[PDB]
Amino acid sequence: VPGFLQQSQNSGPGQPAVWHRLEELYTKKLWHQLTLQVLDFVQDPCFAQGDGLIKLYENFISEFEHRVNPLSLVEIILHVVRQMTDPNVALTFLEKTREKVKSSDEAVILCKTAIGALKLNIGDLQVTKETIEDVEEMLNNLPGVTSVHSRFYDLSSKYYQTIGNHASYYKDALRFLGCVDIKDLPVSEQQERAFTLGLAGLLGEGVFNFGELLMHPVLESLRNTDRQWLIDTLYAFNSGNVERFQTLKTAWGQQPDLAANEAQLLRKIQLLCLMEMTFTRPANHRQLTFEEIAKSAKITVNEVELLVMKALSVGLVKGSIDEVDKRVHMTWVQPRVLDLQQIKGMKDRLEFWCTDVKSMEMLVEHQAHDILT
Amino acid sequence: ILAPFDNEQSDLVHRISGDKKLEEIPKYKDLLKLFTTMELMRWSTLVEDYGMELRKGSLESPATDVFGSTEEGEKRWKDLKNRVVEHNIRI
Repeated sequence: VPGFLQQSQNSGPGQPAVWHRLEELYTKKLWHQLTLQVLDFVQDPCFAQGDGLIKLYENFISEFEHRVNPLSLVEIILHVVRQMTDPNVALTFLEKTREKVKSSDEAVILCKTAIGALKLNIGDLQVTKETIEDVEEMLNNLPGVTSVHSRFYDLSSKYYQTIGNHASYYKDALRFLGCVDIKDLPVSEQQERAFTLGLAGLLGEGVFNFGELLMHPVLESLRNTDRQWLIDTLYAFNSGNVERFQTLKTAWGQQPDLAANEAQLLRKIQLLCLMEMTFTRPANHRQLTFEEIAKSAKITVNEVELLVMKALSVGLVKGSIDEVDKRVHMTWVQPRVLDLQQIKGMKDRLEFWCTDVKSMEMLVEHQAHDILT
Repeated sequence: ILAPFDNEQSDLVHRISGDKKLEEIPKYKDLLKLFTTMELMRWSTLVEDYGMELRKGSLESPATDVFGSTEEGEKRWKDLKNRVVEHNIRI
């Protein structure tokens, strides 16, 4: 063991020096240096499988060290899977070691996240999907580790792999944003994940929130690397509605997913156009001609007499609709987010009216000052 | 499909709906349209959807319950048109 670390363990440049330092930590009993510095050398991927094979020998050293499992065991397992390569039964062994030795219950939930990922690789939407449900129970309500919630997101993203349910993907990606420590995530790797998020991830019908996720800053900046026109087309479906020029562009932006759901997405933009008139314009411009709705639903004006009824049928938002000109002037609507900087919320609509009221309130006081007494 | 809308009918349809064995059957997916408000279902579209009900060729075992023939079938055929027409007015 001491001899093994001194010469055989060394592989990459600087490994003999770091392993000699590791021996000093082993004698000094400084678990923290072993927990962070030794695992940091393990974190480097240049060694790949070779560090992982050494890691099994180091795991025996780690058992003597008795470093905290939530930090030490998870890092060891992260490179243990690299050593495992294809783990037909290797996965059972690593899970067995994690189950047998648990510093804390939180480490046990971390073990579950690994079990689900390994099961996902070998099997789809079976025990692994149920294990993803089990991990939700194991996580409970504790987000203090935060990285553990990211591991929980990883199985949630794995659930998106198991069933297309792009809505589940939309929820997990949002969960990842909350449980990620910050932009400390590798920017290029996240930009590459955002390239997929920009492509299939947002092309999936699961996310279309008028910028609730699309206009969120971290992902959109990473999605700038992904084709800008496709990213614009995603905003265009939600707020640009029909966006017929963008409709030609969306086929260019991503042929996969868009072509499969083009009819369904066309229906979704038609529904989006109906929601758009009421929330964006309150009264006045909210009322609009049938031909504008025909352009909004990208359908013929004669067809829109039939089409407006179908869009009205979805009834996502309760309202009042008049078919004299197909004008909206409807009641309740839910905007995913307000446009621009909420200019309507400023003196354009609100606040300015409130200023007018207090002057009239003063008129009531002037009308009857003696009565106020 | 052959029974008129009632408070009892709605509670019963929800209880039957969601059975795992029922989920496997394609017809159950067609039957769900009445259970949900589903806006309006046109009868002409339903005839295309339920052409299988007349002769599935794989199941069709309870098809006698619906359009079996005339006395217990044509009466059922009129009932389906009436119940969907009733669905159209209710929504």
